[PDB]
Amino acid sequence: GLLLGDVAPNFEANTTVGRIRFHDFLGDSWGILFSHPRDFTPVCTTELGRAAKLAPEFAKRNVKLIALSIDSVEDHLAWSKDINAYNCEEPTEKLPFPIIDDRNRELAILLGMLDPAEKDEKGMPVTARVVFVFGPDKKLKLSILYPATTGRNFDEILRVVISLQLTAEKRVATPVDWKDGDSVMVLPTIPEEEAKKLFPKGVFTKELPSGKKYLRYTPQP
Amino acid sequence: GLLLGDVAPNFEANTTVGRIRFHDFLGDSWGILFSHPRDFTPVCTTELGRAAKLAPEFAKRNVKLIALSIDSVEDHLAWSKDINAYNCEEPTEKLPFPIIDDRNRELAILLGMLDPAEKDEKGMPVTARVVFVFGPDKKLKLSILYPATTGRNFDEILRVVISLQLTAEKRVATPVDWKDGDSVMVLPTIPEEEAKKLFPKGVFTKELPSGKKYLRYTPQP
Repeated sequence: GLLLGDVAPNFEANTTVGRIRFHDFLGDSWGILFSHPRDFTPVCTTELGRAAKLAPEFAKRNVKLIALSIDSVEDHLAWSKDINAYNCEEPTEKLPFPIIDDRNRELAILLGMLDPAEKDEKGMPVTARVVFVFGPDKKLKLSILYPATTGRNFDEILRVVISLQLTAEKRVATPVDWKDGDSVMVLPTIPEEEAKKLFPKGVFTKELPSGKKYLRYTPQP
Repeated sequence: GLLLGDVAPNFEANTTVGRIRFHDFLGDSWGILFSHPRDFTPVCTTELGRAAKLAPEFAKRNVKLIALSIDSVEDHLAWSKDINAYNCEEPTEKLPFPIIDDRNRELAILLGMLDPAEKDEKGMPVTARVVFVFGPDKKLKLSILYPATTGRNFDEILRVVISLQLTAEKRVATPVDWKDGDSVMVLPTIPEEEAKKLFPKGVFTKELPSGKKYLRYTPQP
């Protein structure tokens, strides 16, 4: 597995563009490493095709995507023609992000990207649907662990990406169901002095039974 | 850390409903064990308040929620009075769901819930925004890990529960960004003659440059 303070290992692995070092791939950009169970599968095809459409948005926001499965690069390159066909693009071998060959399930044990009750006909447990979000400083900023049966929300991946990019920029936080542009919460350890000088668009605090002044809203900084 | 197919640690803890045991709480019901940084916090107020409004839409689906902070049951109930006030109801120290006490931090280094950045006034790490979807078999079905800066989408936590429950009933899988009601995907293992009897509503296939027949859609069974 991997915890929120851990560092993405500079692992070496083979992809659809060749072998790479992890950190060297990222360098000074945010990284999204997501894994999918098998290639030539129906939900995975939707998932990786949804990604390929979102790669422009993830790009201009300084994020690099990269895929991973147990299937070979021989397949990855061929499946991309189907993935491209799904998106009604010209069925090339080229995707806007890479896919890692994890033939031997090395970094899938390293990172805990395994599945229960899912394996190949060869009798080997496959990947699951994980998404690791790393920051420019190579640390784990977020992670989700989804089942093989349950597909992922990529509109949710983009949402928390803007947050992580916003909450690190400003001394704010994003509440539940927060949509891009909605009001953010004021970090509760900030006094009304430094606060009003940070958010000139105003800080708005509700009053609650215990008379604490922590519930403070403010428009997007 | 924690992985999929791991039986939920049958712990005992003191809560806002008493000291109870984990499997004894759940019993035979799907369970969502979510955490939160700290009580009296602007984001976690939006969170737990949302979780209390959504509580019936979980129990309708046989899902009992339970929360967890590093705070005292005294601080919970005084905050639970501020929680219900957040959503404009009777400011009682009562919620739809138990909140777990974990000051001694036993369940936080065990479950991999510790947030790297955020800590309490004494220098000790506080919980992160973790969610543990456990099946009725006590085993882990889905997990998400979020920082204290970025707040969870509970509409999505509801999204995955519905799918986890359909996907354990019918032999399908939900694609990317799937909403309740929408068409699902047919499992790759299921051959052509079985896919007709299993799904009498039409099974529609996407023709792909590979030439295989995996990308098959079907109405929600």
